[PDB]
Amino acid sequence: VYSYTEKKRIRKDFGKRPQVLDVPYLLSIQLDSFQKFIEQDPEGQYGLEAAFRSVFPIQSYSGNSELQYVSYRLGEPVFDVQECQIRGVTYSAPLRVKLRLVIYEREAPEGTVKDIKEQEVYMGEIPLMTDNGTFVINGTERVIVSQLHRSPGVFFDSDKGKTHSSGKVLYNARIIPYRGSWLDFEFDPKDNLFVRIDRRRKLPATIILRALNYTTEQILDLFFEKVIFEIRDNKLQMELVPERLRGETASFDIEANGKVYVEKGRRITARHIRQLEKDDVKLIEVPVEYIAGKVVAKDYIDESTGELICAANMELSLDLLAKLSQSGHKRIETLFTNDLDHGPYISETLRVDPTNDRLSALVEIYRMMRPGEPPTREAAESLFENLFFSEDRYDLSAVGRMKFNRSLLREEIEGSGILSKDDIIDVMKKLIDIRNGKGEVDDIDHLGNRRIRSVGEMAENQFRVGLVRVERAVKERLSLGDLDTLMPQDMINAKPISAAVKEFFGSSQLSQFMDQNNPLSEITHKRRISALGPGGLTRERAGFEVRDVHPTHYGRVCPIETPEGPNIGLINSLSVYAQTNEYGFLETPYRKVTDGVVTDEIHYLSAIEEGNYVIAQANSNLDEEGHFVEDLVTCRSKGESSLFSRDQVDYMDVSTQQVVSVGASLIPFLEHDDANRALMGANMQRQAVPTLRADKPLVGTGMERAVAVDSGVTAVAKRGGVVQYVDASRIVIKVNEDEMYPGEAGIDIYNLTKYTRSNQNTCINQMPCVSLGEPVERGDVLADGPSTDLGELALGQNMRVAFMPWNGYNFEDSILVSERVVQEDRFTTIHIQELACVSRDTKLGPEEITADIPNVGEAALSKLDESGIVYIGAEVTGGDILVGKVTPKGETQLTPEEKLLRAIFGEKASDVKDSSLRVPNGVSGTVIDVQVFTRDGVEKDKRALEIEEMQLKQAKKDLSEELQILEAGLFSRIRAVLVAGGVEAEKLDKLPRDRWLELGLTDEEKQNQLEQLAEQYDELKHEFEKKLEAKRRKITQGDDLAPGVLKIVKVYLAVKRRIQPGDKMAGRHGNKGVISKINPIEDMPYDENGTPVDIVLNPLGVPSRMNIGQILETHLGMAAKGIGDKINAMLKQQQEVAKLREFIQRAYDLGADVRQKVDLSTFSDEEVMRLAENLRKGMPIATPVFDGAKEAEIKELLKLGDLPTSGQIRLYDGRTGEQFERPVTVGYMYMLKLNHLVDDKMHARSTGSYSLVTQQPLGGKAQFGGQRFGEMEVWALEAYGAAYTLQEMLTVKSDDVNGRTKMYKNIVDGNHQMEPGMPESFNVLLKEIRSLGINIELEDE
Amino acid sequence: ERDGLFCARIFGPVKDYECLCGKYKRLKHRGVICEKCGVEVTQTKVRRERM
Amino acid sequence: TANFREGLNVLQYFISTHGARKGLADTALKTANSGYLTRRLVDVAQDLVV
Amino acid sequence: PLDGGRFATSDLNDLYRRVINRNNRLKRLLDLAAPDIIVRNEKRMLQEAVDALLDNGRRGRAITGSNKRPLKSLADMIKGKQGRFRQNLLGKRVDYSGRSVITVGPYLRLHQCGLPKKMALELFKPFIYGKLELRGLATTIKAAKKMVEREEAVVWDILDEVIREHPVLLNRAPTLHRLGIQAFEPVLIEGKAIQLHPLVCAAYNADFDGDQMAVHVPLTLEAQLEARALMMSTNNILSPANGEPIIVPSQDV
Amino acid sequence: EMHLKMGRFGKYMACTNEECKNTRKILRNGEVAPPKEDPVPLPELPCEKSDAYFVLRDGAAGVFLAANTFPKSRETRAPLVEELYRFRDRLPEKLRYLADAPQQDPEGNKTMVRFSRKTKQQYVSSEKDGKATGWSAFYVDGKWVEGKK
DNA sequence: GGTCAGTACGTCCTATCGATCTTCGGAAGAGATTCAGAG
RNA sequence: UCCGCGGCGCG
DNA sequence: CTCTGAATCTCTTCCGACGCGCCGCGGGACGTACTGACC
Ligand SMILES: [Mg+2]
Ligand SMILES: [Zn+2]
Repeated sequence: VYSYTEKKRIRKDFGKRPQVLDVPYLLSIQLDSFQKFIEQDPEGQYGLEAAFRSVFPIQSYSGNSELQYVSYRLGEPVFDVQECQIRGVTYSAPLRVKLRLVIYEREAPEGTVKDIKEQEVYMGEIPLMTDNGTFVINGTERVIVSQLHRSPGVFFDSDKGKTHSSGKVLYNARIIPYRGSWLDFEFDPKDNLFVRIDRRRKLPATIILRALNYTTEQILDLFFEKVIFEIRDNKLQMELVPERLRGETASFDIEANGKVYVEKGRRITARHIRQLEKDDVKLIEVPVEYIAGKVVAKDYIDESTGELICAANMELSLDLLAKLSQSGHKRIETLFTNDLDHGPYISETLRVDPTNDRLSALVEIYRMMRPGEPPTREAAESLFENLFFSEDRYDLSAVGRMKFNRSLLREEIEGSGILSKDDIIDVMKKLIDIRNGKGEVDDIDHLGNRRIRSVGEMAENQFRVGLVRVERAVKERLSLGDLDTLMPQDMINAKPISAAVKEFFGSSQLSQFMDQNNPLSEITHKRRISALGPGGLTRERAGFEVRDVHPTHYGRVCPIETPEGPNIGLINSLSVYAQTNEYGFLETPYRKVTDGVVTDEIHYLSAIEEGNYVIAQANSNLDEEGHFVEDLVTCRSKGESSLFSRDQVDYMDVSTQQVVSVGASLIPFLEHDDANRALMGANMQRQAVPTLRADKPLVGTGMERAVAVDSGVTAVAKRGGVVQYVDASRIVIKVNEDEMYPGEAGIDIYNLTKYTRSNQNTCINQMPCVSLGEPVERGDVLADGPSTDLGELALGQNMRVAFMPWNGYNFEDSILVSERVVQEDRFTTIHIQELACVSRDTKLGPEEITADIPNVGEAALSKLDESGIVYIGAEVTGGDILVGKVTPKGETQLTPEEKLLRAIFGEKASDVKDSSLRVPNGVSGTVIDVQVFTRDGVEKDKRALEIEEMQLKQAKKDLSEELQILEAGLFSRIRAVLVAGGVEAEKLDKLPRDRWLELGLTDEEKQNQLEQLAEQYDELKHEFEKKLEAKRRKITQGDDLAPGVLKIVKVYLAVKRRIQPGDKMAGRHGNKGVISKINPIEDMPYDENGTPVDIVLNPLGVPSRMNIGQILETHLGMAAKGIGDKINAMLKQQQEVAKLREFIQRAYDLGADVRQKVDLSTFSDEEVMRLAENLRKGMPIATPVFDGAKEAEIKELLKLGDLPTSGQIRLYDGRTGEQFERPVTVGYMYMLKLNHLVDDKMHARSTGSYSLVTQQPLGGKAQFGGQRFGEMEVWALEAYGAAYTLQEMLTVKSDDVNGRTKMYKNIVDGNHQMEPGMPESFNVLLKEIRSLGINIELEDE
Repeated sequence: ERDGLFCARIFGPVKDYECLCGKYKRLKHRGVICEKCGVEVTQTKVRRERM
Repeated sequence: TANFREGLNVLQYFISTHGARKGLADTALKTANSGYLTRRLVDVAQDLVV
Repeated sequence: PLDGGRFATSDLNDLYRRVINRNNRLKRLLDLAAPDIIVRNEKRMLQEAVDALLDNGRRGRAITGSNKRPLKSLADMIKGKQGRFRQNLLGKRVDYSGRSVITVGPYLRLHQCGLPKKMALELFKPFIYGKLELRGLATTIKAAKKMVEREEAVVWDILDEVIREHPVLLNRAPTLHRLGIQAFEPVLIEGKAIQLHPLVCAAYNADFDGDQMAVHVPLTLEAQLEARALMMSTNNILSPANGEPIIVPSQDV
Repeated sequence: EMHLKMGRFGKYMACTNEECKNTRKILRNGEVAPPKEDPVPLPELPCEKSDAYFVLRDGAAGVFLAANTFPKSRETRAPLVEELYRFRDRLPEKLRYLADAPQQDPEGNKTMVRFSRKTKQQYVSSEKDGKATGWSAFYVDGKWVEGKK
C-alpha cells in the first residue's frame, strides 16, 4: 500500500520484472570505509586501533622504560560543518589517546616495574566525514575517490613474445607487497632465469637461492629430479621410471631381464611405456655415450685423495666417467632434463651465476642495491634481512597472503606477512611450471586481481606513517630523557601525524574538489573508482587493455559511464548493486537457484567465485513458484554466454539494471541507444544546472527517488509525526507518541539551506514540500533541494519538441528555442559568486578599507556605506565598487614645482592608489551576503560591528525559538501525562505551566516519567545557556587569517542567468546542442489546436547517432502529457470524483503485465483530488533501464490520450500558416542546461598585460589574455601567402614592444602601417643560449 | 644585494633613470654612474640584456 | 540479433560496450599519432617554395 | 613579489646560488691550503653543480627543490614543447583576439560572419578611439576611453563605421589544414555567440554542439588585403588537397 | 666518545654509545656545535603578533624565545632577565645562572640576555628607548661583573 | 670617537642511507660481446 | 605577478 | 688453433596532437651582532 507522501504523485511504472533486492544506500562505499577507520574495534583489526596496536608498545634501546597504549577517543569538534565552511577551516575532531609510561627497576628481572604513569595525550586532528560522505578541509568540500589498484600477492605474466625476435614467450612472476620492495623473476630468451628487486639491475635468480643459505646441491635437489646410475664390471645400468621416457627418441637399444625391444630413431610411444610398466622394468642397461653429457647432481670427492673429482652442475664426460669409475663411485646421481616437460633452466642459471657462496651472493645484491660503496658482511646481511624478511619494512597484507596462498594452491588463507624461503621457492617453481607448460598466466585486468581501496584504508595508511615517525621520536626521547621528571605528553609530538593526515586530505590526487552541479554529480563523484593515484597507474603509460571493458566488470563496474579524453577507462563508476568484499574485491548479488526454483536468498559473488557457476540473465522469464518458463535459459558461465538447461543454472541476476551505474540507470530507453551516445548522455547529466523551478521528468526510470534521497540534498524525516510549523527556512515536526523516546520533547527541527554557493558557483536552496498539519512518516522527504521535485531528481525541464528541419537553425546539432521558454524562465538559473577583498600589510603602510577612494566620483561612492562596503540587497553591475580599498603609492616624491603642477591639474597630488574590489566586467547581479573577517588585534569597523550584532541577535533568536519549541513539546507531554492520570483539565488550564511542572501526581510510574521530563527540561535550559555563551564567544573571537592579512571582506553576488543563444542544452541520450535562435512565439510551428512547439530539433542527428531512445521518449512523453491533459480538462470542468478516479485507474492499469498494481479504490476522495492536481501537468512514467515500456504499450498509452499512435501530428508554419507537407514527430523531451554558458565563454582583448619574461600577452579570460596563435595557425598562414598577417601576429601583436606601441599610436592616428622589430622572445633565446656557453650572434647587423 | 644575482651595479637600475641610492633621479642625469653606489642612470630594460 | 528499434538485452549491450570503448580510446591515441606525423611532415617540407 | 611578503623565485636562481656557494667554498679552501681530499670533493661538487645548472638530470639524479620535482635548467628552458622555440617563437599569444561559442547563421552570405557587438567593441577599441578623436568628440585618449566605457550611441555608430569592410579571421582548433583559418566580413549581432556560415563548417570541421572559435583582427593594410584576397571564404571554394569543392551543401541543405 | 658521520643532511656528530643517540652538528667555522640544550616551553608568556605562546630555545645564536607554531607564526624575541627569573624553575640546570644575573641597570632600566659571538658567551645588557644604554654584565668565574660597554 | 649602514652567521632541524613520489612502448645510435671466415 | 603540481571538464 | 671483422645484443636517450575553461595546493625569510667608512 502506498504511503501518504507517495500518494501525492505516483509515477506509473512499466517494468515487468519483480524487484527482489532493494537498491542499496548509494553512499555506503564511503560511510562504511570511514566508519571502519574511526569506530572502536575491540579485536583491533580495523583503523586507529589497529594502527595503535601496530606501533605500540614502544620501548627504549635496551632500556628499562616502555610506553604503551590503553585506548583512544575522538573528541567533539570545535566547529560544526557550516561553521567550518564559513570560517575556512577543517571539520576535524581531536584525537585523545590514553598512554601509560612504565619505568622498571634496574635490577633483574626486566619486568619488575617501579613506577607507572597514565595520561591522555593529544595527538592531532582527524578530519571527520560528513553525513553525506564528504570532507570539509579548508571550508572547501572534498571527496576522497576510491582506488582500483593491483592487489597484493603474486602474479604470473607473459610478454606475448613482443620483446624479442620470433616471438619467444618470456614469462615473469612478480610479488607485490602492500608495503615493501618488489621481487620479480623473469626468463631470458636463453631460458635463463633472472631476478630483480624494485626493477633494478637484472641478476641471476639462483643468487637469491644462495642468499637463503642453499648450496648448489640443495638447489638442484629442490628444483630437479634425480637419475641414478650404477657401474658393475664393464656394465653401466640406469634406474628407470618409464614415464620419464615419454617424448625421448630411442637412440639406443633397451634391454631388461633378457628382453629387448626398441625401434631405433623412434619416439617412446605410450604403448611402450605401458609395456614397461606392466613388465615392472626397474633397471636398464645403457651405453657410455648416453650417460655422457648428463649434469652431475652432487659433488663427488675421491676419498683416497680428498680431491673433488666432479663438482655439482658439471657436465659428465667420458674421461670424467672413467675417473669416477676408477675412484670407486659405484652409485652416481645426475639431474633429469627433458626439452619439453623438465627444462634445465636452474642448472643453466647456475652456470651463468657469478657467485659461489652465500657471502658472495649477499655482496652481489648489496652492490646492486647500494652501488658505489664497499660491502660488509653485517651490512649485507642486514640489507637482505630487511628487504623481505622484516616486519618493520615489509608487509604482505592479509589480502596479500590470501592471494599468495591461492595462487600457489595452499590450503591456508592466513599466515605471516613476510616472505619465507618456501614462498620464494614455490613462486620460482610455479614460474618454471608455467614455462614447462603446466599452468597459465594470470589476467591482470581481471577484477579478481584488482582491489578497491577506500577512504578509511588510505587514511589509516597515512596515520600509520605519521605514527611510525612519532614512534621513532618517542624512542629517542625515551632513551635520552629525564625518566622520572616528565609525563607521557612530554614524549609525543603530534606534528608528524597531523602533517601526514593533512597532507593526505589536502594534496592527495584522490582528494578531489567535489563537483556539485546537481545531486547526481555528488552521488557519482562519491561512487567513483579511480585506477590512478598513489600506488596506481598513470594516464600516459596505461595501455588499451587496462582501459578496455573486461567480462568481470559485469555487475561491478559500469561499462558506459567512463569519461572521454585521457581518463577513458581509467575512471569507472560503481554499479548500482555492487559492493566491496572483506578483502577489498568487488562483489555483485545473485539469486540462488535451488532445484530449478529461483529463491529470494541472495549471495554476493566476486569475480573468481562468479566464474565457477552458471548465472542466468535477469530477463529470463519465470512464473508462480519460481521456475524457468523456458527449458533453455541464457547464461554466461565462464565469460562465454550460451543456452543451458534449467537444472544447470546456479544463480540468476537480481535486477535488470545491475550492470549499469546510477547515471546510466537514470537514462530512459538505454537499450535503444548506442553505447557512445549513452556514455555522452550519462556524462552530460552531471553537468546540468539546477533551474529556477524544478520539474519532474515525465519519462523517468524510477531511480530518481533513490538519487534524490540518498544524496543529502533533501530534508528527510528521521521520525514520523505531524508537521507543526512550516516556513521557507524551518520545518518543525511533532513526533508520534509511539516513536519518541522516554523523557524527550518529541519535536524535531529541520533547518533549511537557503541560497548558498555550490562548488560550481550554482545555487543550493531547500524548499519545503509539506504544509501545516500534514502527516509525515519516517523517510519522507520534507524539503526539496537543488534539482529535486517532491523527492524526485529533476535535472532539467520537460519541453515540447518537434523533430523537423527549420530554415537552417537546426543545421548541425543546433537548437531553436521558442521565446515562451525564455518568458517562463524555465532554464533560468541562479549563480552565486564569492568575491574577496583582502587588506594586507605592505611596506610604507598598511592597506585601508575606506569609502574615501581618491579620484572616484561621488556617484560610485553612493552605493557604499560609511565603512566602504556595499549594502546588502544592492543591485550592482560591472565596474561598480563593492569594497573600497586603498594602498599607499610609496614615497613618490614630488618637487615643489611638480607639486604645484599636480595641484593645478587636480586631486592627482595624492599618495594613495585605488585598490578597491569591483564587480567583474559583464557580471550584473545583487549583493546577498557580506562577511567581514578581521585579524585579532585589529579594530573592528562599523560594518563589522553591525554584522557581529546581527549575528548575535540571530543566534539568540534561533536558540530562543528552538528552546521555546522544545519547551512547548515538553509541556504537551506534561498535559498528555496528566490527562492519562490525575487529570485536572479545567484547573490545569487555569494554572500556569510552571504550576503544571510543580503539580504532583498519583503514585504511578507516570510520576517517574514526569520527573524524567522535568530533568530534561532543566537540561534544556542549561544547554540553552551554555550554547548561547559558546556561540557568543565564537562570534566575538577573531579569525586565523593568513600571515600579513589584516582583514578579509567577502561579498556574495547572486546572478539569475537567462537562456540565450550560445548556451548548451542536452537531453539524456547524448543529444547535445547549442541554442542558435530564440524564435518569436508566432513563428514557431503549431498544431491544429494552436499550441506552439517549444524546441525544434533536427531529425538528421538521430540516424547517424543511433540514439533512438530519444525518439521513443519523445513519443512516451507525449503520451505522458496527453493523460495529464485529459485530467486537466476534467479538473477544469469540475467533473465528479468518480469519473476522475475511473480515468486515472485506467491510466495506471493500461500496462501489459505490469508489476505496479495501483488501486485507487483504497484512496480517499481528497487524496484522489490531490493526486489528480499533481497529475494535471503530466502523468509521470517510469521506464526501467532494460525492462522499460515496449512500443505497443506506448501506442496504447497514446490511444488512451486520444493522440495519434504514430506519434506524428500535422504541424503548420507560423510564419505562413501553411501545412508542412509531412507529419512531424512532436512530443515531450527532458532537456538540460549544461553549465557551458556562453557568457562564461565570450572574451575579447585588444591590449592588456604582458608576461614579464616573454613580453607576450597573458593567457586566459581571467587574466584578460589573448588567444594563442599556435604553430598550426602559423602553418595555415604560411599555406596562404599571408606573410604580412603572420608578421604582424608574430611581431607587433605579441612581443615587439616598440612595434606594438607604434602600431597603437598609428591606429589612433589613422595610419594602418606596421614598423616591425625584433621579437623579445628571440632576445631571450639568444641570452639563454649564451648562458650555456654558446656564442650565438647576429651577423652583418 | 651588493654583489648578488640581482645586483644593480652589475645588471642595471631597478627603476628607470633612477640611481639605487636615489641621488640621481631624472633623465637629465642620463649616463651618470653614481659615486656612492656605482649604479648607472639608465632604463630598467638593461636588466633584461646585461649578462 | 536485435536492432535499436527493438531493445538490446543486457548481455548484448554489454557486448557492444567493448567496441564502443575500444573506438573511443583508439581515437584518443590516433589524434596524437596523426599530429606527430603532421608536425614531422611540415618540418621536412617547410623550406619548399615555388 | 607575492602575497604575504614571499618572493617567487626561478629555479635558475637556486641553481646559480648552489654554484656560487660551491665556488666560494672551494676558493676559501684553496686559500687556506686545505688537504687534497677535501679540495677534490669540493671540486667534484662544483662540477656536479655546474652540470645541474647547464642540463639538470643528464648525469645522476636531478637535483630537486622543496617540492621534490627536478629543478628546471637552461636546457629545459630551450628544449621541449614548453621551451622557447615551440611555446614562444613558433607560436605566440596575440593581441586583438577573442573567442566565443559558435552558432549557425543561415541568413549569412558566404563572405560574412556574425560578430558579437561587445567583442567587436573590445577588439576595435583603438580604431574607435582614432575615429572619435578624428571627429572631435574626444579631445584626448582618456576621454575616448571614458566614452567607450560608457557605451554611448555615437560609439556604436563609430563601431559600425570601422567594421564596414574590415575582415576578421576566424579560426577553429585544431587547425589541421589552411582552411582552419578563414576571413569574413563581420556583421555586428546582438548576443555573445559568433554566427558562422553553414557551408564553411565542413572546412572547419565545425559543428554546433559547443564549439568555440577564435577571432583575430588584421590591423595593417597589407593584412586586410591578405585577408580579403587570400584568406576570405569566397576564395577557398576548392580543396588544396585534391581540387574538389570543399564548400559543399550538407545536412538540411 | 662521539664520532663524525655523513648522511643526507651533510656531516654530523653522533655518540657511539648504543644507549645514547645524542647528535650534534658541524657548522661553517668550528670543530663542532656547542651542546644545544633541550627546548623549554613556557605557557605563561604570550605572543603579541599572534595567539601562540613562547618557548625557550638554545643554539649557537644563543638563548631565545620563539613561537610554538614556529613555521607559521615565526615570531622571535630575546628573553628578559625578569622573565627568566619568573620561570627560573623550568630552566635546565645549566641556564640557571642567567636567572642570577642582575635584572636592572643602575639607571633602573630593564635588561635583556644577549650573545657575544666574538667571545661566544651570554651577557646581559640594558636598553632605553630601544637603544642600548651601554651597560652590560658578563659572567666571569661564578659571579656577574657589570660595567659600561 | 661615535654613529649608521652594510655584511656575516644562526634558527627552523634533521643523521640513516629507507623516503619515495617508484615500474610504457617504439625507434635510433653507440658500445660491448660473440660467431664465422681466413690465415 | 611568476612558476610548478595535482584534479576535473569541453571542443 | 688463433685473430680480426662483421653481425648481433645490450644499454641509453628521445619523442609522444591543438585549443580553452574551473578548482585546490605549494614555493626562504627574519633577527642580532660585529666590522668598516664617514663625519
Ligand atoms: Mg562538435
Ligand atoms: Zn647612487
